Amino acid sequence: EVQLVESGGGLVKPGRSLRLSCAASGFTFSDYYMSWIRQAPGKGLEWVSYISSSGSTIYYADSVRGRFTISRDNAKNSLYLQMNTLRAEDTAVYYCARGGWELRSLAGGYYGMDVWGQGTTVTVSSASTKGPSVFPLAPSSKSTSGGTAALGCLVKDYFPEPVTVSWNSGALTSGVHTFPAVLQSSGLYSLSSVVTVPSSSLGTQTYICNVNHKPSNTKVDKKVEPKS
Amino acid sequence: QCVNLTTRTQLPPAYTNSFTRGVYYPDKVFRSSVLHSTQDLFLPFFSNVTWFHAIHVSGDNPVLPFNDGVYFASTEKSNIIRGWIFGTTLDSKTQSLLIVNNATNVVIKVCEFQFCNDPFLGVYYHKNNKSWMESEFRVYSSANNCTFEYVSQPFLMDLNFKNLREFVFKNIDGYFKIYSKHTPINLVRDLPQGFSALEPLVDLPIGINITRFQTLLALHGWTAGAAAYYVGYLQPRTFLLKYNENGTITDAVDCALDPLSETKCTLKSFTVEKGIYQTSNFRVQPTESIVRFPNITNLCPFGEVFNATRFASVYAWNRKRISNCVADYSVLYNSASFSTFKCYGVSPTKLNDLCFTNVYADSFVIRGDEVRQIAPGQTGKIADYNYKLPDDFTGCVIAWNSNNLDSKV
Amino acid sequence: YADSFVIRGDEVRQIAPGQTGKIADYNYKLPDDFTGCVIAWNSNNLDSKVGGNYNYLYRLFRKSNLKPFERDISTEIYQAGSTPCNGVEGFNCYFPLQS
Amino acid sequence: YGFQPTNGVGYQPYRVVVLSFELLHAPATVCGPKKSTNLVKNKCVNFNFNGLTGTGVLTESNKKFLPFQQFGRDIADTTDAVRDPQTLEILDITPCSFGGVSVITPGTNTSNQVAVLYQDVNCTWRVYSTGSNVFQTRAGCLIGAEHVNNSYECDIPIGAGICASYQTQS
Amino acid sequence: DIVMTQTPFTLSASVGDRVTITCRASQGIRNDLGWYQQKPGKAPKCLIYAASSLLSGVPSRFSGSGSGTEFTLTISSLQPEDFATYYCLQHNSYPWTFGQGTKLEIKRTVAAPSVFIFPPSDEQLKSGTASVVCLLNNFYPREAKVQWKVDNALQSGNSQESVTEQDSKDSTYSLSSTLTLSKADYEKHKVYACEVTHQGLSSPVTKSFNRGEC
Ligand SMILES: *[C@@H]1O[C@H](CO)[C@@H](O[C@@H]2O[C@H](CO)[C@@H](O[C@@H]3O[C@H](CO)[C@@H](O)[C@H](O)[C@H]3NC(C)=O)[C@H](O)[C@H]2NC(C)=O)[C@H](O)[C@H]1NC(C)=O
Ligand SMILES: *[C@@H]1O[C@H](CO)[C@@H](O[C@@H]2O[C@H](CO)[C@@H](O)[C@H](O)[C@H]2NC(C)=O)[C@H](O)[C@H]1NC(C)=O
Ligand SMILES: *[C@@H]1O[C@H](CO)[C@@H](O[C@@H]2O[C@H](CO)[C@@H](O)[C@H](O)[C@H]2NC(C)=O)[C@H](O)[C@H]1NC(C)=O
Ligand SMILES: *[C@@H]1O[C@H](CO)[C@@H](O[C@@H]2O[C@H](CO)[C@@H](O)[C@H](O)[C@H]2NC(C)=O)[C@H](O)[C@H]1NC(C)=O
Ligand SMILES: *[C@@H]1O[C@H](CO)[C@@H](O[C@@H]2O[C@H](CO)[C@@H](O)[C@H](O)[C@H]2NC(C)=O)[C@H](O)[C@H]1NC(C)=O
Ligand SMILES: *[C@@H]1O[C@H](CO)[C@@H](O[C@@H]2O[C@H](CO)[C@@H](O)[C@H](O)[C@H]2NC(C)=O)[C@H](O)[C@H]1NC(C)=O
Ligand SMILES: *[C@@H]1O[C@H](CO)[C@@H](O[C@@H]2O[C@H](CO)[C@@H](O)[C@H](O)[C@H]2NC(C)=O)[C@H](O)[C@H]1NC(C)=O
Ligand SMILES: CCCCC/C=C\C/C=C\CCCCCCCC(=O)O
Ligand SMILES: CCCCC/C=C\C/C=C\CCCCCCCC(=O)O
Ligand SMILES: *[C@@H]1O[C@H](CO)[C@@H](O)[C@H](O)[C@H]1NC(C)=O
Ligand SMILES: *[C@@H]1O[C@H](CO)[C@@H](O)[C@H](O)[C@H]1NC(C)=O
Ligand SMILES: *[C@@H]1O[C@H](CO)[C@@H](O)[C@H](O)[C@H]1NC(C)=O
Ligand SMILES: *[C@@H]1O[C@H](CO)[C@@H](O)[C@H](O)[C@H]1NC(C)=O
Repeated sequence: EVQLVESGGGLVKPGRSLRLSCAASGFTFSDYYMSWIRQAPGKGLEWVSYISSSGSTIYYADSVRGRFTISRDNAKNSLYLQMNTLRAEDTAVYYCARGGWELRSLAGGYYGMDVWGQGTTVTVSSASTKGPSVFPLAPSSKSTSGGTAALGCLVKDYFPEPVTVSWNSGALTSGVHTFPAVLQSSGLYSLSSVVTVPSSSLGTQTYICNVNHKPSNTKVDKKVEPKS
Repeated sequence: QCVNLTTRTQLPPAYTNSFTRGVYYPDKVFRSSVLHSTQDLFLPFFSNVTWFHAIHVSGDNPVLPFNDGVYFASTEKSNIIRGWIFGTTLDSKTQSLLIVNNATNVVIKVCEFQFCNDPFLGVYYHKNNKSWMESEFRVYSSANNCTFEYVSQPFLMDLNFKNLREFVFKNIDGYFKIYSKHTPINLVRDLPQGFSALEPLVDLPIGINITRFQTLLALHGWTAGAAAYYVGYLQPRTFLLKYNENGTITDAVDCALDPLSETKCTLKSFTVEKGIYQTSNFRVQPTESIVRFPNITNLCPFGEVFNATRFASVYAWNRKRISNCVADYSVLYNSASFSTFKCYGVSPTKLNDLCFTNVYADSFVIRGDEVRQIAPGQTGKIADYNYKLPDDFTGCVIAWNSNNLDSKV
Repeated sequence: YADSFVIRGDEVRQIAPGQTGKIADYNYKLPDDFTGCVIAWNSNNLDSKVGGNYNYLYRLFRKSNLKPFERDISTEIYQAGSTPCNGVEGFNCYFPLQS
Repeated sequence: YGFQPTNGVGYQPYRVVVLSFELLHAPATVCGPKKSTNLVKNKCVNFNFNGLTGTGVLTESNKKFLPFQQFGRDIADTTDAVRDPQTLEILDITPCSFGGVSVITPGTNTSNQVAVLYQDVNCTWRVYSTGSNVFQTRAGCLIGAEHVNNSYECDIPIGAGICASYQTQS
Repeated sequence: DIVMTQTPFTLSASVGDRVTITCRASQGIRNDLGWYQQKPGKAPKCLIYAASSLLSGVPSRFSGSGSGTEFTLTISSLQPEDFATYYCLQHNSYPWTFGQGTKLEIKRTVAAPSVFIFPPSDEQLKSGTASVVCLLNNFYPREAKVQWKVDNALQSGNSQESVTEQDSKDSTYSLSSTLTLSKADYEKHKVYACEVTHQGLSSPVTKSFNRGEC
């Protein structure tokens, strides 16, 4: 059908530049305004940029003006952002969107932002790529209550956002809950995944958290046992 | 994208006389020095066309019916008249037709549009910088599932004098027919008293159902100008048309209208000599339509005749009596598929209007090759020894494959 | 002009002037003053899969028969009973197209 | 017949139903899905009685049908009586057009004034127009010509002793 | 520009009942308004494009009402595919500005949390830092408060929380608060306490341990 794809994102240390590209398929590209729209993590939608056909009318946001530059190519059916002197508040998922419909011609579709891209992640952190440090949070009577007791694994201090912790190579799906990673002031992420298990079964069976870090190649299994 | 700028100031509907207007070539044949006749859909003479005036903004276009086809006339001096939109609900869930005249081109679309309540073109710059003259189509708000597309050289928009443009639209058997003519009129306030042919423009392959339509105006804060247009409706009429010593139609007369024109027509001449002439008897037209069927409530046993569990042998075929039920056979559309269905003495398209006497249903099972033998005047063992149809047969024969119920391994 | 489509094998008899049935009533109607030819051939080798081919649809319900060479691509809920359906496809309100 | 599921199509079983009926002569009880209306009498209507269509005026009748009869026919074999299938009352069907018409012209090379003679009307109406100068004659109602008391030689013969002429113009 | 305000902003409902969302505007927009729906992790999609008109493929339980201002979206007879975050966007003048969203949550009988406090592992105190985790397990009202106390001093500005998505089975939430200290500062106090306040608790629950007591 009609489609919009993007490319160009990743990780950039602040004070440097990036270039996002977006390619369309199935439109008449000269009959529509195009737009770039960001979404910060844990927040709402917010427009970044609008451009008309032939690039005469250009709208930036007040937070981004003087640093970002839109461009079109109606022959190549392409949209750009040149993002200069990046900052730590530009860590977001970006979307190519069409909503134009250009009131001088006979276009098709709906009037509105009907078609969308898939999103491209931009991460700004003077970090680099660090591996996680793992500790086991033991089941304890302060965590125990009646029939069940909780134990888990704390995986902290890593930059490369996608990280996973499983329980017993993917065996336990009951009570296993990984909490959203937290971003510290140090610039590195951290999280903790915990699972409850009957208090009759404190040390009895196997509870080994399998930590895998995919941008790096870290794979470590840590056993959690009641406190000494 | 939509802005309805209307003012709630109704308007007394005016009328005016189309004396002899709206005569087209109802064929592509050439003819000279003759007086040809033709029953068609025409605009009758001395009729009551409705006058819509665009001056009503001082200190206005409705949706109009499309009964059988219309005659449309525009005066104006510039080009404040753009195209039209045609349909039956002017909405989504149904397709619609759009004819608009942008700049340097004429586009035509059939799609599923979502037109505004007051669709218009908005043009502003014809003066400012005298360049660009950007436009603004405030026609619809969504256009998808389009089928037909046409972009061609524009309509009659060449070139004090007003420009009378005449159009005739009619929608017949899935086509759209548009005839047109352009004339530099001089007399103000009305369509003239001359006689012009309407050479045909287009025959669009559309195939949608049209009941209503509306016209789209170009406004130049939007001001409207002071042009006007005229709408008249077509009726099935018989016309007497003479052409000229070189094609081109000079005159025509419409029988049904008046008692004199009847004689002019039956004489096949435009002049009548002194005397007295016999015309047709006095006719009265029917005012209503009535249907009177008996009080029947049940539905016929479609599911214990076609959906039975065991059929008879052809040598001992079964005969069943049917009475006191409505024969709505559309219920067989989901659960049945017949490979043979043929009626004799009646048309299949008439079965829904009729009422049937002495209805019997004969059922049996035969081989696949012998279904051709169930017909009047056939030979073979089934028609000779098992089941014979009369030559004066009235009714239908229905047959379907049942390999899934009457065969074992 | 050339009109093309795909139907069942039993319904090829319904492509003719003056016929009745769901194809001739709700999907494709030929004029009685028809000039031209009708051509049809079996395509079991291209339009069937081993699990089934549900790409080809047809209209099963309509309020009135079609006019010659008219095409209806609407998908409103057909009200067969005595109650408005509000476009929710409940009981006695059907989706018009089947496969 | 030996019916096995691995037969050729020409040897597979087919179920056959033959429906037989008669049309438009006797009382019927099947009918279709059509819906009925009310009975409008003393007017020109299109009618559909048990599938039999037509046009005309329906009036109450004095004919009395036997129980096995539904339609009545005249000598020209047209249906002129019918039994209403819901009220079981007999109705007469009379045609709608009736009466001759002639047009009197002084020639269209002199004027397009005309007079019209309705040869079956008696006014003291089934006319196209009423205008003025309505004059009754033993040949019909003449509309559009003024009656005078003089007498001349015949110019345009209307009939029954009456003539017409383009004098004083009218 | 033209600002938009959505009034409900974290509405909560059961399944199969009526839901209203109101969106206002700071100028006169005629009918140019769209309603958009975003499920977590995906791209947003249009539902109503001219303040009252559904798109092709949208079920007929969504409803739009509109004017110059004061637009309304209504979902009657809620179904479990309709729990997402809903935005209103204006199409009148460029640049096109969004609303603020409205997350829609699933009802659930008041459930109090299981609370649990975890002291820092001996491995981490070698490294020179102490994380003190406090867990709140299963709970409807997410408006829970986690007060850390160290030797009975309310601790401000050294904790972080995160919360899980509403559970697809029992429609509850779970919350983890982490208190981060240095080894040095950890070793300066005794009682570490975590006091949880919540509607299913008649008075707050404190789980606590004493640094250095097996
Ligand atoms: C009235 O409407 C028409 C259709 O909506 C417009 O016609 C369009 O004109 C364009 C340029 O004149 C055409 O674009 C060209 O298409 C060909 C493909 O055949 C390409 O090779 C060309 O590169 C391309 N040129 C450009 C500059 O894009 C459109 O194809 C044509 N539309 C259609 C459907 O054919 C008219 O422009 C419009 N009138 C005004 C005044 O805008
Ligand atoms: C154009 O005017 C119409 C009617 O005044 C507005 O359309 C709505 O129409 C439906 C029925 O078609 C009514 O039930 C609504 O009450 C109307 N809306 C309002 C707000 O009254 C339409 O909104 C107008 N168009 C624009 C662009 O304002
Ligand atoms: C068709 O008839 C028209 C007029 O009825 C002819 O036009 C005139 O032709 C004569 C000589 O042929 C000229 O002297 C006149 O000046 C013409 N009048 C006009 C108004 O043009 C025409 O020639 C005929 N033949 C055709 C069109 O082939
Ligand atoms: C056909 O149905 C109509 C009603 O639909 C019946 O008409 C009734 O006739 C009786 C006479 O005995 C009247 O008292 C009623 O008022 C009639 N009903 C209506 C609604 O007009 C008619 O009787 C039915 N046909 C037969 C043969 O009974
Ligand atoms: C004949 O038998 C068939 C099959 O048992 C009946 O068809 C079903 O009809 C209903 C209503 O149209 C559908 O919902 C079902 O899907 C049909 N069955 C199948 C298997 O698809 C049919 O109603 C029967 N005929 C009679 C007169 O009762
Ligand atoms: C074309 O569309 C019109 C829409 O009006 C159909 O005409 C009838 O419209 C009324 C609306 O008041 C409906 O209640 C009727 O059901 C419609 N008639 C029928 C027979 O369904 C008209 O039928 C359409 N044309 C065709 C060929 O279906
Ligand atoms: C064009 O019309 C077709 C129907 O003829 C629409 O196709 C339907 O799409 C919806 C949404 O996925 C499905 O639920 C239906 O089953 C589809 N029906 C058929 C027959 O395919 C299509 O969405 C329409 N296109 C647009 C842009 O509105
Ligand atoms: C050498 C062959 C005999 C030549 C006989 C010549 C003329 C006889 C006329 C017709 C013979 C028709 C034979 C087919 C019968 C099929 C019967 C049926 O099932 O319908
Ligand atoms: C079983 C009830 C007896 C029938 C009632 C009496 C007369 C009805 C006359 C014709 C009905 C046609 C039968 C069904 C044909 C469907 C046509 C098709 O699908 O192609
Ligand atoms: C036109 O119609 C009006 C009323 O609809 C009527 O009064 C008038 O006489 C008609 N005009 C002509 C010329 O018949
Ligand atoms: C009638 O008209 C023709 C042509 O206009 C003319 O030749 C004839 O003389 C006219 N009749 C009389 C009586 O003058
Ligand atoms: C017209 O009716 C009158 C009385 O009703 C009658 O005398 C007369 O004969 C009728 N007309 C003619 C000329 O027969
Ligand atoms: C014409 O004749 C009638 C006959 O009664 C008479 O009454 C009248 O005076 C005469 N003159 C007229 C009416 O022109």
